[PDB]
This record gives sequence, structure tokens and C-alpha cells, in this order.
Amino acid sequence: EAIYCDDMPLVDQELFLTFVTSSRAHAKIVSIDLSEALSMPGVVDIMTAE
Amino acid sequence: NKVMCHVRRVGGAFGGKVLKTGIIAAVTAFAANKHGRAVRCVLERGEDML
Amino acid sequence: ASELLFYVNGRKVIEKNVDPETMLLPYLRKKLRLTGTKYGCGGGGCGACTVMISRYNPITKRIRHHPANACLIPICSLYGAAVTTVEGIGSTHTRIHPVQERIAKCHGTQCGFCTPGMVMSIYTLLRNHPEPTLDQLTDALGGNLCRCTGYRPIIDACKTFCKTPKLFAEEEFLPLDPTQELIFPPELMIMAEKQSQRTRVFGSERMMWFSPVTLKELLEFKFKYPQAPVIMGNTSVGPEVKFKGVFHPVIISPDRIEELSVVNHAYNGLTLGAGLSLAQVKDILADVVQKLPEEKTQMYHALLKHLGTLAGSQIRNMASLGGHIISRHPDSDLNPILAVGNCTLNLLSKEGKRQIPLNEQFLSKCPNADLKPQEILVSVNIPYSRKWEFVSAFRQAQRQENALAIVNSGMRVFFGEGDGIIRELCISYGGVGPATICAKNSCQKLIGRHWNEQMLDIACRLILNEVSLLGSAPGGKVEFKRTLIISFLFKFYLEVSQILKKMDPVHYPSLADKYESALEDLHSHHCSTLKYQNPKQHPEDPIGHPIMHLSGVKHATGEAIYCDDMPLVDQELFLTFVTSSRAHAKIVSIDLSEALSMPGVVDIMTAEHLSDVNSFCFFTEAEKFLATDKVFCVGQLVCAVLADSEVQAKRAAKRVKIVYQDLEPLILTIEESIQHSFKPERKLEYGNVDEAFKVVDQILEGEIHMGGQEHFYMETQSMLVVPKGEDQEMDVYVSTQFPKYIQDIVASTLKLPANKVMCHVRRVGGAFGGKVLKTGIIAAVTAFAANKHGRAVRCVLERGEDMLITGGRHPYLGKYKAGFMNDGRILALDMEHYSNAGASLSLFVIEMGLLKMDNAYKFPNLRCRGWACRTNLPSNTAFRGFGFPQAALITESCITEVAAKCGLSPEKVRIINMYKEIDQTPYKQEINAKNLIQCWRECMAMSSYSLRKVAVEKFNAENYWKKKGLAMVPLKFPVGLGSRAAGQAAALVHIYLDGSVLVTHGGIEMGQGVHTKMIQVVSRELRMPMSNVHLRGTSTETVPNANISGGSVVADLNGLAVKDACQTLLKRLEPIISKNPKGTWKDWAQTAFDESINLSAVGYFRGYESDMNWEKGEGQPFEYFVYGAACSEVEIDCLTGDHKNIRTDIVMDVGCSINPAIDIGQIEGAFIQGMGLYTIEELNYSPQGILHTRGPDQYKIPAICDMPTELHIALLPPSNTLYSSKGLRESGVFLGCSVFFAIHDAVSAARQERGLHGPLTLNSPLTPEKIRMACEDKFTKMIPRDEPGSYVPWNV
Amino acid sequence: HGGIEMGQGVHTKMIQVVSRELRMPMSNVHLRGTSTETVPNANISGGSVVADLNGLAVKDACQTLLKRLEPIISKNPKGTWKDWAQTAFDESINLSAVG
Ligand SMILES: Cc1cc2nc3c(=O)[nH]c(=O)nc-3n(C[C@H](O)[C@H](O)[C@H](O)COP(=O)(O)OP(=O)(O)OC[C@H]3O[C@@H](n4cnc5c(N)ncnc54)[C@H](O)[C@@H]3O)c2cc1C
Ligand code: FES
Ligand code: FES
Repeated sequence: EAIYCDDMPLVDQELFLTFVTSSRAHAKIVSIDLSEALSMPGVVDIMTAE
Repeated sequence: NKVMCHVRRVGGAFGGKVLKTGIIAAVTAFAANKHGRAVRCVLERGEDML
Repeated sequence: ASELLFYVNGRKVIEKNVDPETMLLPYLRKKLRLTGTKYGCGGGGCGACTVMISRYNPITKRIRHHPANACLIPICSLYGAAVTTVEGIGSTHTRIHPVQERIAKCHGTQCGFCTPGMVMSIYTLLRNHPEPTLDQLTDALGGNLCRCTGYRPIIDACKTFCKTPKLFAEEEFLPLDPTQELIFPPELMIMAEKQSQRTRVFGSERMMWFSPVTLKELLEFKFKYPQAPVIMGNTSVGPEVKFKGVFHPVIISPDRIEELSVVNHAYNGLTLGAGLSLAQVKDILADVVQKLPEEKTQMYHALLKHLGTLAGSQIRNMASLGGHIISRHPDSDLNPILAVGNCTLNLLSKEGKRQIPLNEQFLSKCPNADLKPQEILVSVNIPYSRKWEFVSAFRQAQRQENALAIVNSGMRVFFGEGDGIIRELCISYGGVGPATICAKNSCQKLIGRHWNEQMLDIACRLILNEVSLLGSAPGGKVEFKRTLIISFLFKFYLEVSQILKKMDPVHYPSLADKYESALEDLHSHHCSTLKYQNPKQHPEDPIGHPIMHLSGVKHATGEAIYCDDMPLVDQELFLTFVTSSRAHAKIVSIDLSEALSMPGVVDIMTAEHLSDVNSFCFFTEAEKFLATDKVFCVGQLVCAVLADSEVQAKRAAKRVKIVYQDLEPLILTIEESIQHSFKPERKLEYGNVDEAFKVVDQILEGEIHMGGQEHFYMETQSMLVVPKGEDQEMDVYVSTQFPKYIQDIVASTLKLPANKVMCHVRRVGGAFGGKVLKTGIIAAVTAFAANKHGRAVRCVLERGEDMLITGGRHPYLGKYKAGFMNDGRILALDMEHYSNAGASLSLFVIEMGLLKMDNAYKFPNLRCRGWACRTNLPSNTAFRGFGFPQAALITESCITEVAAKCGLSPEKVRIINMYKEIDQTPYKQEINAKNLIQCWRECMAMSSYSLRKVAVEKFNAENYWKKKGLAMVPLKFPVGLGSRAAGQAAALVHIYLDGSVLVTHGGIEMGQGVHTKMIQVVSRELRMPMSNVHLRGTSTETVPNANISGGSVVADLNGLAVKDACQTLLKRLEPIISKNPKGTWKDWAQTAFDESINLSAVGYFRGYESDMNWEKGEGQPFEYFVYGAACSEVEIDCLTGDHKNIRTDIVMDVGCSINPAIDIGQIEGAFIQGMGLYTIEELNYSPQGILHTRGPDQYKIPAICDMPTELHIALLPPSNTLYSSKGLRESGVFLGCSVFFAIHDAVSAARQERGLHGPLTLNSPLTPEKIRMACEDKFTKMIPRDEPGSYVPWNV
Repeated sequence: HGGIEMGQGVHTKMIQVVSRELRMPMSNVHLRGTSTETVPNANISGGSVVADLNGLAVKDACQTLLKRLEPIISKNPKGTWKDWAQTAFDESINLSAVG
């Protein structure tokens, strides 16, 4: 019965946020392709640094 | 005065729920305000340690 | 098999396999999460759910915008349409629309619940007329009600769009940019261009829905299911679905059919399609009457007359012409006009055409003159009138517009070839029976006579015998309805005899010179002037400035979240109640079998299911929540149905079968309660009255009854109760005034300590005392159900439910015996007060009544007694004024009665008996009435009284059937609570390290702008702009033990507590501010944190001292007094009963006004709310105790047409209170009795001219039923009366 | 208070402080959580002194309340905590305090 943070009931129309993380220890980001991911089911928005 | 923070209980912390947690909450509230919806962000274990 | 497609705020809305019973208003709120559109009454008469529907006609290649009430629109009728709501036209994150900016900055928002409906009506009209006239804007707002603002500031914002010291800067408003309005969705424009001919089928397990788009297909569906109605605007069958228990399994709703919306200009007349809206019909008729000669536009003028008073703009734009005819409402405003001028109906069947005439047998629904169930109505033909043919229409309701008629009529006469003989005659009456009837026998026995008074008298006694109303006729007002039938005949005889005089002057005589006023109609124009004070104060000090309500623009954009506006929480359940249907009976059995098995039902609770927690004590005697074995009034809580959804809840509630056995005695009236144990008496005496009754000249006995009142807050009882799931923690979100009381009754019900139950209130859409005791009872059983099933429960009552469960104002009865001399001075006055308390007890109302009964009159010898009476009616609650509008009326009624016995005007009798500058109240409290006499003198000069008194006497002597009246009353409103502990307030203030401040206090924002005034206090006491301060709401988790937020001192007391916390913080920070006076508030709070200074503080004010020894009768219970005077002018219609508020002049002593914009709005709202209490607001009860709520019995609050055409308010120029201010929200309610005596004076002028001296005992409210029956004439004595004991009446 | 319950039982220790400083059982005291809307400018809840520092602040608020109530407690030392808080409301005594 102890309610933790994720134990809170799902509020109306709430969205979920996941991150993509770096896969290299020291590199330069030359391109980020959000085309295929933006069109996938349920996707509302994908935010980058800009 | 427009942003309030509520914490009932934490399932262990040991110093690991401050700087990086605020960074996640920063971008989570930014997405929440942009789309006018509530956003929930819960990391998996592999995501968390990384 | 079909899909539903439409647009809302530019976004596409697709819905697959819809439930055809889904209405637009619950769809916008629960499915689209657009809570801006509010729920008001559910009948379409309030306008709180006003939205804009937009269609594209591909044939004309133009877009048609029209307003509509969303609570009556089924979403299946919106295919291809574009809905626009408050959120669509603008918001705070995007662009604020000028309509939203101006109605908010003109201070046209208080509680803000009706604001979304006001904004959409103004926006829709500006989309049809970008450069409008004020006349067009007031007609659009005719269907929108408001209980707070008094409509004055909304009219000011409307004037801003017209090309015709203040509280707002009009020059700073955005100019209405017509270029960047909302573009019509282009996808719908392409859809309309492709005329798809396929009919759409929507179905569910309960109802099928067919939308044929071609006339051929429509005729096929009307043949398949002849019983299925043809839904057009849903304004006739819609209301019957909700409250009248009708249900149609099959529904036909045709789309736009070109054959059904035809308007042709023929040679014999015009034929209009049955699919045109009543608003469209008046537009083509208003066009033709200025294009055709006046001899042929006779019928159309009669239709345009009643279409202007026909409901509101939204209902007119939904209701159809054919729907109006087929509905055949007994109180129809259009059927009697069409029945008297040979109108034909073009019926079309699948077998062929047919044309029947619209006559008597059709409106009576005789099957021979009716439609066959297989044919539809396509169009109706209205012919041109001929020369020497004249028709006129009449009506009379509770108010001028948006009110069902009591009796209306349409009459046509024809002479021909230019001689004063009648060849054709046809008259009709509505509201006198189950259907519109025509006196065919009366018109038969009169053909051939001449127009004269000798024929008219025989036409009356003939008509009165034909159309007969039994004494037990529904709708009541039988003696009034008998007279209106005659008076309309007299007005008709006067009208057409004037048309004959204008056309053939030599043959016909000129009318009586004293009779011409009877032909003028009381038509409005709205002017308003406000005067207040506005040097040596800092420009950043906001005290005294007209600062806009903080939630103002939030009220205008729909972003203000009210209680039911809260998002639906996970798995929440809905709770509805079943209420008592008998006034006094024994519960013999309750059958929950069928209801428990219905879909969605989770639980149904009766009295036994609560056991020991079915009673809470309000510190007098315990009152029970749910009825046990007996019921004591209608609307008492019996069961509580708990279901998965609101719809499934009410459905099971209507299937709960309860059997009764009536008990005796059935007490209803005050005197019926006085007949039957022991009652706690209360009395105060001043001097000796028995000794003065022998030294005065005359002794006058009299009494006056006063009816009750409904709060009619725009937001009904709403609450959500959410269990936390730990330690039985419960958070209640209620629309209430007393969060501490909600916390107590819920904790007591759940047998939990107070620390486990918290109460949260952000804002309330009006309360007026009606959201306390009964609200806590509902919250008690709602939290009980929530804890039992471990789910969140929401309980929102409908309007009909609300008025039946909630009480209202206390109906009063005041008996008095006055000893006075011929100079007008009153020496001896004995008084008795009686209050219809209801089912349970109320002493505080009687107490505050006796203490405030003196008003502004020094009675040297006074004895005043009061009592409360148990009746079998819903228990009433404290209102605005706390008994003052009743105790001060019986004294003014007394003063008016001695003025008649003295021959002097009431104003001279009032000033003679007035207090001196320094004087003593009956309770031995001194007063400084220096501002009292100054209010009376300035009101006389500001209104130019004597110049207008002689002019009214000139009017009464010149006019016989129209009279004017004038009156002026003084005001002394004492302000104070019972003890010091009741005026105690607290607050909590935080200062964050960025410099921002968060403040909270125990007050509840109900529209009085308490939150706005508190931020003004923080801004001055901390020397920071209000933009730095913020407030979220009121919660028992932050400010404990808060007192009730009702009365005039809510802002004053909490203002002192917030001032105490700011001073506490400012003193801790004085070392830091002095050492760095240039730094901002941010580095002040940062160095305070660095130096370990606490930046949080509790404010507290112990309350004003107050004591009263009710045994001796003396005490000091009032901190200050509010003085003022009001002068009102009225013109009444002697025949009908109608009246028009001409001008009202108000002066008030508020002292140093902390917010003059908010304080003036409270004066206007209190006056209009009081004006309705004395004039139009009437509660109709049956002899069995059942409240009537349908038809002409509908409760009506003041609308725009009822606001005085000219209103003047001045604030008297100006220290124990906060900033030398004075609370005044309850004062103006009594100032609304000036119009009551203005109508009383006008009635006296009609009784004096006709010689009817005697007891003019006019009771409250002064409804048109009581106005007309006081103006006795030949028609008054002519009506057939009934003996008292034969019939069982419909009312009283 | 400004402390965060992470398993160190800070909330449990605070109720123990309220129980001693106000002479009432813990069953009478309750705590819901931590919120910036109630206790502003709270320090980080990490380290050994989280319960110690917040324990002194809760002890300060209980003493502040207990001193305001000393006239009422002395004039009726037998009465419960309910009629103490009721007469405090009747005598216009503020029953809320900041530690
Ligand atoms: C707030 C409110 C205020 C009102 N005030 C007034 C007032 O002041 N004075 C007054 O006189 N009335 C008043 N009314 C009543 C209103 O005028 C009628 O309800 C309206 O005119 C009926 O038109 P409708 O489109 O709503 O018909 P619907 O509600 O859609 O249907 C009603 C009946 O008419 C039938 N029908 C509709 N069209 C056709 C057709 N072509 N062919 C055959 N049958 C058809 C339907 O089958 C149905 O049985 C008020 C109503 C409301 C809700
Ligand atoms: S007018 Fe639609 S809700 Fe009252
Ligand atoms: S209804 Fe307009 S503010 Fe209360």
C-alpha cells in the first residue's frame, strides 16, 4: 500500500518520455535522423538539443 | 512560485537522485508544458546505470 | 456502419461507431478535455454552454456561422460542421482574442462561470457583423444569464465594438482584427462540394440514428419508422428526454435538404420551408416588411413581434419553423398567430403531396386534420394581408424575453370595402389549455357588428364562457390568466380602431386621449455612470486602484479550472441521488432489485448501509443524511446510486421503486406551522412601547408576506473525492464556502482524525450561502462511498436536482402594529418576525434580523419579536444579507403604510423618522450617521428626485392604462459576526530564493475577488509588483481552522492576516534591506538564506471584538456600518402586468475602497440579485409540497432586459478596519427594494385615479400576476371567480 | 518538514519528536510528505544530519505552539488535546506554527 512515485495512478491523457543516449565515449554528432521514428505509432514529439 | 515539487517517499537514493534527476525533470517539464499534457518518465535498470 | 466526422477548434474529430445519445456538451468536456464550455441548466435557457456551429453551403459558396447551446446538440447532427468554443478563439499561451480581453478588462467577470457563454455569443455576432450596433449585441446576450455582474460591465465591453475616471482603459484594447479570424476548415468545404447522397446510419444497443441527406431518402425513413421523430434543433424533444422520461428507439435527423429550406416570394404570400431556423425566419421577415407596403405585411409584423421575445439567440438559431409547428406547445408564441390567418401546411408523403390547413383541429392534434405518420412537413404558406385586414399578437410572461408565456394570443379582423362592419374574425389563445385554442364560437356570434365599446363588453362575457379555466388549472395564475384574455381583447380593440382612424379619419372617431399609452410597448438602451475617488501615494501601491480580477482573462478563455473541470481521475465513479417525492410520508419499502442489476451499477446505499454515521451535528441538533423511515420534505436524500458513469447512474436511479404512505399534518405555510409545542423566542426592546400607544394619534395594524429565493449559482453542487490509498487519507475537492466544515463532516463520517482528511478549494462559481450545510452532507456520503470501494467518486448535481435538494432564502412573514402621529413620526412599533425555516432548524437569521430591522430609523419605543417555523419544505440556508433583506422590508412596508394613513409621500415619512448624526440603536450601540444623512442628500441631488417626482405625477394624471412610480429607500447595513473567534483569520506566506512569493489564506474565491485583494495587500506591504506574488487556492493542509468564507468581512479579515505575515517577514528582513536598499527582492531572499533567515511566516488576526447579551437586549456586535440610499423609477403596464425598470441611482458609503472596480461590481450584483428577489424570482409550490419547474412555472433570474435602462452609482468619499475599508457584498440586496416600492407607488397611482381606497397589501415578490390584479378595472370584476373550497389549486 | 524519507525513517523520528514535545501519542500525529508548497527553501536531504536538523525544527514549532497554549493547559491540565485546541480557537489562539 506504500505509494511510490511510479505507483501513482495514471493521470488523464498522460504521455511517456524515454531518452536515446550516446553510444560513443567521445565523438562528434554529424547527423541525427528522426524521420522513421517520428512517423511510428503513438509518437507525439522527439526533442533534440536545438 | 509557479512550480511546486512534491515528494512522499523515495525507494533509496544514496546521493544518486539529485543533479541527473533534475536534468531529466527539466526536459520532462519542458515537454509537458509544450504539449499541455502530463508526462511521466521512469527509467529501466539498464538505462539508469548508464 | 458509418463514421462521425466534424471539427472542433480547427482540429479534426473522427469517431467510429458512436453512441447516438451522446450530447455535445459532455463530449467537449469528458472526451475532448475542453472544460471551457460550462454546464448551467441543461434546458438551454442559461447560455453557459454557448458555442458556434459553422456549416458550408456548397450551392451558395458561403459559410454560415450561428450560435447554439451545446447541451442540446447531439453530436451525430454535426457531421460536416465546425464547432468553435472558448479555447478555440484564443488562450493565454497563444493570442488573447479581443472579445476575451475586453469582457475581462471591463470587469465583466466575477465568479466567471457564465463568462465562456458570454464570450462565444459576442464572438459569433462579431463574425456575422464586424461593425455592429449595441442593439444587435444585447439581443445576442438575451439568452445568457449571469448571477454576479448585473450585466452592466458586459454591456460596456460590448460598446467597445460599436462605431457609436473610468475603471478600465478602453484605448489600450486590441482593435478587432477581422483579417486573422479563425479560417473555416478547408476539408469540410471540399466535403460539401461533393454532394454525397448516401444516408448515414449511427446505432447502439439502445437507439438507431438515420441522417438522410436527400428528400427521397428522408421520405423512405419516415415511412419505415413512422413513430420515429424528425430531429431538427432538438429544442422540443431534447428537454423532454432529460426531465420528462421520453425515449425514442429510432431517430431520423435529416441533413440540409434543399426542398426543406425554401424561401419563395409568391404573389398570394410567402412559403417558408420547415427546415429554416426561427432566427432565419425573422431575418427574411424583417427584410420583407421594409420592402413591401404596410397593408400586406400585417401577418409578418405579428410574427416578427413575438420572434424578438422568442427565447434567446441560441435557441432561435437551433429551433426550426416546422419543429415549432409540429411540437404544438400549449404556450407557443407562434402557433396562435399562424392559426388566425389561414395558413396551410405542405405535407409530403412517399405516396404523394398533400396540403392541409393550419387550423383549430390541427393544433388540438385531431387525427383527421393531423399528418399521417408516414408524411413529413416541407413548408408552410403565410399569405399577404389585404386592405382593411389587420392582425395583432400579444403575450405576457414573467419577464420581457427568454421566458415562457403565461397567456399569449393572436387576433385577426377583416372589414373589407372600407366600412366599419366585420366580415371575418379569428382569435386564438395559448397558455390557457393543453393546446392552442381558438374561440371559433365567439367569432361566429360577432360577425357583422361594428367596432365599439358596446360590442366589446359582450365579446368578453362570450369569450370568458367559451375558453374556460377551472380553478385547478395547471400553471396556476387562473385569476390572472382570466384577465389577460380580456385585456388582450381590449388592447386589440384599441389597436385596430387606431388603424381605422389613420386610414379613414372622417368615418371613425378618435380614440380617448387618456388611452393612447396602452398601445405603447415597454421597450428598452442601457446607460451607466460610475463615480469614485482617485496623489501622495506611491504609484506602485495598488491599493485603491481598479485592478482586474486575477482570474479575469482565465474566466474569458475558459482556462479557469472549476471543480467539475478537473480531469477525470483513474477509475473514478459517479454518484447520483434519488430524492423524496412526497412532502410528508412514511417509507414503507425500497426496491433496489432492478436498479442493482443495471449496467455499470457498483453500489446503492440506503440509510441502513451507513448505520451509525448517518448523522452529523451542526451544533444545534443532529440532522440525518439519508432518510430513514420517514420523509419530511421533497428533495430529501433517500438513496445514493454509485455507478461506473454518470449516465448509468441516473438510469438506475430512475428504476429505484419507493413506496410511500402519506402522513399528517402536511405543514406548508407559516400560519400552518404556527398552529402546532415550544419554540425558542428572541426579542429586543427599546424604551417602553405600551406607554407610547396611548399618546400617539393613530394606530395602524398590518402585515406582509415575503416569498423565498433560490441561490441559482451558475456552478451547481460539484465535488470530487479522491482516496490516497494510505492511512485512509482522503482529499476532497469541493465547491464550497466552508472547507473546515467539509473536513469535519467527512472525517466524522469516516471516523477518522482531521489530520487524515484535507479539503482543497481553488475557486467557486458563485455560492451566496448555498454551499455549506447541504454540500457537506453530499460530501459526507460521497467520501463514505469512496472509502468503501477504494475509488475516487465524483458528484455533480443537475440544475433541477440542485434547486430541489438545496434550500434557499428564508420566506418571511412580518406582522406589525405602529403608533404614529400625523406629522409622520413613528413612536410606538410592535413587530413580529416569522421565517419559514423548512424541514429542520436558523436562529442566527432571526437574530441578525431583529438587530438589523431598525435600518435607518430611530424608533424611540420598539418591541421586536421573531420565530422560526418548521415546515415540510426543504430546509433553507443563510443568504446574502443574513435576514436583512427581509427584516428591513417589513419596516419599509410599515413606513409605506403609515404614509398612506398620513397623506404624505413615503420619502417624507422616512426622512422624518431617520437617525440623527449621533444616535443610539435599539441594542444601545452608538452610531455616527453623518455618512447616512449625506448619502440621502446626495442621492436626492444626483438623481434629481423632486424634478422627477412631479413629472411622474404628470404622467399618472395624463395616462390611464400606463402608470409610473418613484421611490427611494435608505440603507444602514450593520456588519459583524457573533464573537471575536468567528472573525478570526489566518494566512501563510513563502518567499523563494528567486524573489517570488506564494501566499495562501482561509478565504474562498467565489467571485468577490478576495484573492485579488490579498495580492494587492502583499504588493503594498512588501513593496513588490503583483506579478511577483502568486496564489494557488485554499487548502486545509496549509491554513487550518479557517472560518466560513461568507459575508462582507471575508476579504477584510483575511486581508489583515496576510498583512500580518508580510509585516512579520518584512521585520526579519529589515537588517538586510537597510544594508542594501538598492538590491532586488532576489538577492534579498538569497542573503536571507545565507544568513539563516526564515523566509516563511504565518499571518493571524484574532478578529474584531463582538458581544451581545440576548437576555438584556443590549450589546456591541458590529464593527462598522455601511450607509447608502437607492432611488428607482418604474413604468408599469396596467393591463398586462408588465413593468420596466427605468432608472436606478445608488450612493454608498464604503470609505477607503481597496478595489473600487471589485467593490462597484458587488454593489451592482447585490442590487440586481435583490431586484429579482422583490420582482420576478418566484417559487411555485403545489398543495402537496411539490416544486414546479416546467412551463410558465420556471424560475427566472434577472436578465439583461430586466436591468434598469439607466444606472448611476456613486461612492461617498471617505479607520478601525484594514486600510479604512468596508465590506459591502450583502448591502445592495436590500437596495433592490427601491424598485419594489416604485412599482408599489405606481399601483397606488392607478388605484387613486380610479378611486379604490383601502388596504393596498402588496406582498413580495411583486410579480406581474400581483401587479395586474391590483389595478382593478371593469375587466377585474368581470372575471368568473371561484369559491375557495371547491377546487384544489395548482399552486399556493 | 523539508526532509525526504528515503528509508532512514526521518518521518518516524519527527513524529517521535512531536510526541514528546507535545505530550501526545503518535497516533494523534500524522505526516503526508514533503512539498515546496509548505516548507520552502529546504536543503538537500542527504547525509547523517537530515533527521537531526529537521528534528530541531519540528521541536521549535512544537515549543512555539506549546507556549501559546500554556495559559489554556495550566487552567485545565486534566482536559484532552481536543478541548485544548477548541478553547484555543474560542480564545483566538493561532494553532499553526513554523519551525
Ligand atoms: C430554452 C428554451 C426556451 C424556449 N422559449 C420559447 C418561447 O419563449 N416561446 C415559444 O413559443 N416556444 C419556446 N421554446 C420552444 C421552442 O420554440 C420549440 O421547442 C421549437 O420551436 C421546436 O423546434 P425544434 O427544431 O427544436 O423541433 P424538434 O425538437 O427537433 O422536434 C420536435 C417535434 O417536431 C417533429 N418535427 C420536426 N421537424 C419536422 C418536420 N419537417 N416534419 C415533421 N415533423 C417534424 C419532430 O418529429 C418532433 O416530434 C423554448 C425552448 C427552449 C429549449
Ligand atoms: S443553457 Fe446549455 S447548459 Fe444551461
Ligand atoms: S455568473 Fe457571471 S460571474 Fe457569476
